[PDB]
Amino acid sequence: VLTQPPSVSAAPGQKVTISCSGSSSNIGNDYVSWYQQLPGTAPKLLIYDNNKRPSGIPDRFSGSKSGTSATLGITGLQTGDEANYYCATWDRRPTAYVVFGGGTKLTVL
Amino acid sequence: DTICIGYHANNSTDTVDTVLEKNVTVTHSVNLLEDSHNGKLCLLKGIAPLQLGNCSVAGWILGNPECELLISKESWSYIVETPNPE
Amino acid sequence: VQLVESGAEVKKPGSSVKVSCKASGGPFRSYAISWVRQAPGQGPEWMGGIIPIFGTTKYAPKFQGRVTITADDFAGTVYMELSSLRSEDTAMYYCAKHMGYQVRETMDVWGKGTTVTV
Amino acid sequence: VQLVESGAEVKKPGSSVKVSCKASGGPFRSYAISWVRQAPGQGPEWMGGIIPIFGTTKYAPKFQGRVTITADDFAGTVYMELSSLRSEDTAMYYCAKHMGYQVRETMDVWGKGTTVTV
Amino acid sequence: NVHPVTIGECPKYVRSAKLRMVTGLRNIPSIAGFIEGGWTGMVDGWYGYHHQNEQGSGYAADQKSTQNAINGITNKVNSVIEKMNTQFTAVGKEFNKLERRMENLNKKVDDGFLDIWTYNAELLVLLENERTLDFHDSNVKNLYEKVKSQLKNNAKEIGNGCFEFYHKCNNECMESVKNGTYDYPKYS
Amino acid sequence: VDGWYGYHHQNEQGSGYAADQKSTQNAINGITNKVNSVIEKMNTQFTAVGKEFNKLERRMENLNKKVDDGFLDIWTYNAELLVLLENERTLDFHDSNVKNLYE
Ligand SMILES: *[C@@H]1O[C@H](CO)[C@@H](O)[C@H](O)[C@H]1NC(C)=O
Ligand SMILES: *[C@@H]1O[C@H](CO)[C@@H](O)[C@H](O)[C@H]1NC(C)=O
Ligand SMILES: *[C@@H]1O[C@H](CO)[C@@H](O)[C@H](O)[C@H]1NC(C)=O
Repeated sequence: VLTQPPSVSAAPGQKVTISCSGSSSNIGNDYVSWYQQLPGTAPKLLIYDNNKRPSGIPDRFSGSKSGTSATLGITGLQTGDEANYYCATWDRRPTAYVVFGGGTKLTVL
Repeated sequence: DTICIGYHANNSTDTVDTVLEKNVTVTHSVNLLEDSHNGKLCLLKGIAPLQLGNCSVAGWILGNPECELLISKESWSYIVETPNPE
Repeated sequence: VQLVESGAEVKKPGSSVKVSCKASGGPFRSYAISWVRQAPGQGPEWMGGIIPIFGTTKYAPKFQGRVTITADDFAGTVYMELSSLRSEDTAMYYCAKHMGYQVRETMDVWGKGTTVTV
Repeated sequence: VQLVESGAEVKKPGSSVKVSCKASGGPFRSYAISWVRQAPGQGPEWMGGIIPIFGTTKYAPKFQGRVTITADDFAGTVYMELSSLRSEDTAMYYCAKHMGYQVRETMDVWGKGTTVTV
Repeated sequence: NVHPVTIGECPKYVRSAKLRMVTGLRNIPSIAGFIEGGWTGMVDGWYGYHHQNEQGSGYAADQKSTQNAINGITNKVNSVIEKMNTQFTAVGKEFNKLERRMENLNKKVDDGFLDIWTYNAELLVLLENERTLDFHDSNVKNLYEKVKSQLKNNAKEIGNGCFEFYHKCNNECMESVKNGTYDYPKYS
Repeated sequence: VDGWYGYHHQNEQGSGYAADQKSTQNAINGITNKVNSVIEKMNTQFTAVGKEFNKLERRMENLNKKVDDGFLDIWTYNAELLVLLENERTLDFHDSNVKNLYE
């Protein structure tokens, strides 16, 4: 499984980094993707290929991965950037499957 | 120290036809023709048809004494007739 | 591309439920399709997916044995059947699409979702 | 592949006789066709053959000059004409097929045969 | 090919008994390359590699070319489906004894249209089946040439679709040759 | 003269022509299959004669003429297009066969 901090909070206009520490089987040998989920809506893809952004995603979202741990960074926080964030990867050893992270609540002040 | 280039194979037994060749086994294919039915008259989007039975169109529309049961039906999706009505 | 699920269902424990997802465009797709679920107050869980042309189906060890995924290509529909329902199966289900023909961790298009209550 | 000959003939010395062979399948063949004959109490004798597409015809030195082999492709028929009949021409005739487009010593399919009496 | 008379949303009626469209490759179950035959050990794609080095050997699939092949085949099948429209309600008529010419004309029209559509369907399927196989062969050849145009003199071509390296290279070299980014000067 | 593709050899004992029996056989097989398929896709015509109409039946006569003309146009187009399209593929096939033998 992928472990993330349960909750991180910061003031508007600041910079927030959300982590996630798996193992050598899930993150250490595969890519990581980052999804955002607003209340009442389906999850929305934010980052894929560990640094790439889909069309329509603002530049203030970024991602990286060092060794076993991946990080998602958000700058220029607004009131509308408060939602759930999930890290997902493609675990593959006994029987491969998609594994999502525990989730992290981003609260703004 | 060695590397080779190749393609896929399985144990499929489907065959296709070509202008230059016949009866060629392939790995994947699709069928574009349907040749099966259920053998019954069935509803058409929830509306039942009108069945005449012994009667023909003339007997149904004229009021043949043997076609009384058809009087009460006033809506249908299609009309079914018997090959040799009496 | 738009994915539309079926309606909501109310089932009894021990029964089975089948749901369908319809995708806009041509009947034949060049991308894989996966099923995800989420219980209230919890996170998403991946159930299984299906691959075009080849027709291979993959499932999760938690859901292996009870779930079955099929596809009908000339109508562009994907069906998922779940059996031996319990009280913990109450959740909202989504059908999601991948960019390629392989089942991976990146899904770019999701459906509205449908609720299954037991 | 089935080869069918024509009926039996009764001819007079000095006359000529034409026989036909019909082959089952598509009208156009990818194999050569040969004519063989056998007298009662004797062995087979090769007369001549014809080649597809190219249309080349080959004959035997004994029969060269008196025999003519032709083909009609859109009906799938092969004709053989023999002239200057004698008493020794009384024999049974077969049309045989080869595996390839060339006339060789190996024939794998034979016909029933037809008798020519003088 | 069930019945000419239909009511509702129905497929088009033809006189054919077989209409099958190929989407995959020729099935030739034959370690050597593509010149001998196909690999039953490669299951996740249509084209790929088999590598053998000091740390072991194994099969892998080229995810890049398979995607374009699938895109093209899916487009072709969708176009074929789209070019043919669905049949609507079409039932017969009735005539009395003094109306034989009209009946004969009706029958002639029906028979002619049926003949034309049967011919069209059969010809289309027959003609597309060959182009699909040519497409697959061209894809395999292009992959082989792309790999050959990356090793130059550092490898020997043994003529069966395989390359033997003059130098020794570990799994990283294999993963770089199957990547498109191979350092020729490094191993010169 | 005995084939479609072949070799010419020259060595100390002499020179001469020869034909490759192997590739010619596949070429002949393919061409024969193509011609047979073309023949089979077209069916034979059966009895078809005209009709007669009186002076107060001009619309039926015009409809009959329209049907006949339309079917004739469609079949002429089909035949000509089929022949034109197959003629190019045959020549490409022969060129590919020669190139494959050389390689
Ligand atoms: C053969 O095909 C069947 C499916 O029809 C299945 O047993 C398997 O995919 C294949 N098995 C072998 C041994 O090739
Ligand atoms: C129709 O005719 C048959 C005569 O065999 C009769 O038995 C039947 O009762 C009639 N009515 C229906 C509704 O079939
Ligand atoms: C393979 O290619 C990717 C991107 O093209 C690159 O990030 C990776 O380092 C390459 N691997 C090797 C072993 O060169």
